[PDB]
Amino acid sequence: QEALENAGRLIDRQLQEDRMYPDLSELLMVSSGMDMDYPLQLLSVPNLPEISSIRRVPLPPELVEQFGHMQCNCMMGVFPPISRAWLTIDSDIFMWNYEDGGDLAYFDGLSETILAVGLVKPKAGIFQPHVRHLLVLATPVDIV
Amino acid sequence: FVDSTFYLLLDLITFFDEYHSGHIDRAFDIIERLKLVPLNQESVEERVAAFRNFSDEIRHNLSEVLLATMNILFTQFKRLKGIEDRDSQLRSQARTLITFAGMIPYRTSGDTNARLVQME
Repeated sequence: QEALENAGRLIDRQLQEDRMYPDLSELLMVSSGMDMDYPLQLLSVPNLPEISSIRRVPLPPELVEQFGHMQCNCMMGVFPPISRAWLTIDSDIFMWNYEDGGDLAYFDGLSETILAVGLVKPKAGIFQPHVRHLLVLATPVDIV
Repeated sequence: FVDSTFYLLLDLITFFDEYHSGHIDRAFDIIERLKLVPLNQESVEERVAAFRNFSDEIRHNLSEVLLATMNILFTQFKRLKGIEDRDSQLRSQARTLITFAGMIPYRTSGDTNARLVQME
């Protein structure tokens, strides 16, 4: 009867309903065939388009310049947590700020070609458990 | 709305405090945060579309926002001595900014003497 309790009850009920919402994937959903709203054309789905392209950022030329000479191997990628991008040419590695681009970091530590790089979480209990992330870099000879 | 412009004015002011008194790098970061000036790509034009929309108070302030950018951008990007040096960024930023300034000079006081700072 009291409005205040009443309102609370309504929200709670609705909250419950929101939580109950059906599971995303079920075999039954598209057992016959998938419903698709599929246009070949960009912005073909006018109102509905799930994604839009907000912006394009080119690799900074300053970064590119230190990638100019690469005999052996190239590779690049984005680190999801960092919101930074990395470029590997031969031995050297660059990390550049997604948002900035001017800001870039360079590894001079590695002597040899860099086979692979990866971002990983630290162990539960080591001296560096505190650090947010670890950067693993593998070259032919060593893993740093 | 009223509060929003208020915060923007404060942000711009903190940018001032740190602009000069060194802290070149910090100034760019803050200016970009303002989301007024195109740091990204040629999105400079979107910055045109969103310009006229701007409230009267900000519309007036932009002149200094530009040129502050081309300054820090200049000084920070003093050609260095003798490795990863991405000069390219903080360079593209000037470019986008200039296109921006190029598009609205008429709707600005009339000092595209960004050019003087721009070159050397």
